[PDB]
Amino acid sequence: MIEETAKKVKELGFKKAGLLATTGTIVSGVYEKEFSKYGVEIMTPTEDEQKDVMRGIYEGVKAGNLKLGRELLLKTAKILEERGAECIIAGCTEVSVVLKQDDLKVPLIDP
Ligand SMILES: [Ca+2]
Repeated sequence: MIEETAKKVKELGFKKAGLLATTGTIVSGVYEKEFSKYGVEIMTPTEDEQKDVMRGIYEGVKAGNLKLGRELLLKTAKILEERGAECIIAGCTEVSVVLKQDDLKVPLIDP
Protein backbone atom coordinates (compact mmCIF):
# COMPACT_ATOMS: atom_id res chain seq x y z
CA MET A 1 0.00 0.00 0.00
CA ILE A 2 1.07 3.56 -0.70
CA GLU A 3 0.28 4.53 2.89
CA GLU A 4 2.42 1.72 4.32
CA THR A 5 5.30 2.77 2.08
CA ALA A 6 4.91 6.31 3.40
CA LYS A 7 5.07 5.30 7.07
CA LYS A 8 8.07 3.04 6.43
CA VAL A 9 9.89 5.86 4.66
CA LYS A 10 9.05 8.23 7.51
CA GLU A 11 10.22 5.65 10.06
CA LEU A 12 13.60 5.51 8.31
CA GLY A 13 13.89 9.24 8.93
CA PHE A 14 13.72 10.14 5.24
CA LYS A 15 12.14 13.48 4.25
CA LYS A 16 12.47 13.14 0.48
CA ALA A 17 11.58 10.11 -1.63
CA GLY A 18 12.12 9.76 -5.36
CA LEU A 19 9.27 8.21 -7.35
CA LEU A 20 9.39 6.12 -10.53
CA ALA A 21 5.80 5.38 -11.60
CA THR A 22 3.20 5.85 -14.35
CA THR A 23 1.92 9.27 -15.38
CA GLY A 24 -1.58 8.27 -14.34
CA THR A 25 -0.29 7.70 -10.82
CA ILE A 26 1.70 10.93 -10.76
CA VAL A 27 -1.25 12.91 -12.14
CA SER A 28 -3.56 11.54 -9.44
CA GLY A 29 -0.90 12.76 -7.03
CA VAL A 30 -1.72 9.90 -4.69
CA TYR A 31 1.88 9.53 -3.51
CA GLU A 32 2.36 13.20 -2.65
CA LYS A 33 -0.95 13.03 -0.79
CA GLU A 34 -0.23 9.95 1.31
CA PHE A 35 3.37 10.95 1.96
CA SER A 36 2.38 14.46 3.04
CA LYS A 37 0.36 12.91 5.89
CA TYR A 38 3.70 11.80 7.34
CA GLY A 39 5.56 14.97 6.40
CA VAL A 40 7.52 13.32 3.59
CA GLU A 41 8.10 14.88 0.18
CA ILE A 42 7.74 13.02 -3.11
CA MET A 43 10.19 13.84 -5.90
CA THR A 44 9.01 13.29 -9.48
CA PRO A 45 10.93 13.72 -12.76
CA THR A 46 10.26 16.63 -15.12
CA GLU A 47 7.41 16.25 -17.59
CA ASP A 48 9.81 15.19 -20.35
CA GLU A 49 11.75 12.84 -18.07
CA GLN A 50 8.41 11.39 -17.00
CA LYS A 51 7.71 10.56 -20.65
CA ASP A 52 10.97 8.58 -20.74
CA VAL A 53 9.97 6.74 -17.55
CA MET A 54 6.80 5.78 -19.39
CA ARG A 55 8.85 4.65 -22.39
CA GLY A 56 11.10 2.66 -20.09
CA ILE A 57 8.13 0.83 -18.57
CA TYR A 58 6.09 0.22 -21.73
CA GLU A 59 8.30 0.62 -24.80
CA GLY A 60 11.01 -1.08 -22.76
CA VAL A 61 10.11 -3.61 -20.10
CA LYS A 62 6.52 -4.47 -21.06
CA ALA A 63 7.45 -4.63 -24.76
CA GLY A 64 10.28 -7.05 -24.11
CA ASN A 65 13.04 -4.55 -24.85
CA LEU A 66 14.69 -5.02 -21.45
CA LYS A 67 17.86 -3.20 -22.55
CA LEU A 68 15.91 -0.02 -23.31
CA GLY A 69 13.88 -0.23 -20.12
CA ARG A 70 16.96 -0.62 -17.96
CA GLU A 71 18.70 2.25 -19.75
CA LEU A 72 15.88 4.77 -19.35
CA LEU A 73 14.82 3.74 -15.83
CA LEU A 74 18.32 3.49 -14.38
CA LYS A 75 19.12 6.93 -15.81
CA THR A 76 16.00 8.45 -14.26
CA ALA A 77 16.67 6.83 -10.87
CA LYS A 78 20.24 8.14 -10.93
CA ILE A 79 18.91 11.63 -11.70
CA LEU A 80 16.43 11.65 -8.80
CA GLU A 81 19.23 10.32 -6.62
CA GLU A 82 21.75 12.95 -7.68
CA ARG A 83 19.03 15.52 -7.01
CA GLY A 84 18.73 14.58 -3.35
CA ALA A 85 16.37 11.61 -3.08
CA GLU A 86 17.07 9.67 0.13
CA CYS A 87 15.35 6.63 -1.38
CA ILE A 88 13.84 5.60 -4.71
CA ILE A 89 10.34 4.11 -4.88
CA ALA A 90 9.71 1.50 -7.58
CA GLY A 91 6.13 2.53 -8.37
CA CYS A 92 5.59 -0.17 -11.01
CA THR A 93 6.74 -3.80 -11.01
CA GLU A 94 8.43 -3.17 -14.37
CA VAL A 95 10.87 -0.88 -12.54
CA SER A 96 11.97 -3.63 -10.16
CA VAL A 97 12.52 -5.99 -13.10
CA VAL A 98 15.47 -3.98 -14.50
CA LEU A 99 16.51 -1.84 -11.51
CA LYS A 100 18.07 -3.53 -8.46
CA GLN A 101 19.44 -2.26 -5.14
CA ASP A 102 23.03 -2.75 -6.30
CA ASP A 103 22.41 0.00 -8.89
CA LEU A 104 21.67 2.71 -6.33
CA LYS A 105 23.40 4.47 -3.43
CA VAL A 106 20.07 5.00 -1.69
CA PRO A 107 17.45 2.40 -0.69
CA LEU A 108 15.26 1.06 -3.49
CA ILE A 109 11.83 0.42 -2.02
CA ASP A 110 8.87 -1.22 -3.69
CA PRO A 111 5.24 -1.48 -2.49
CA1 LIG B 1 22.78 -5.84 -10.54
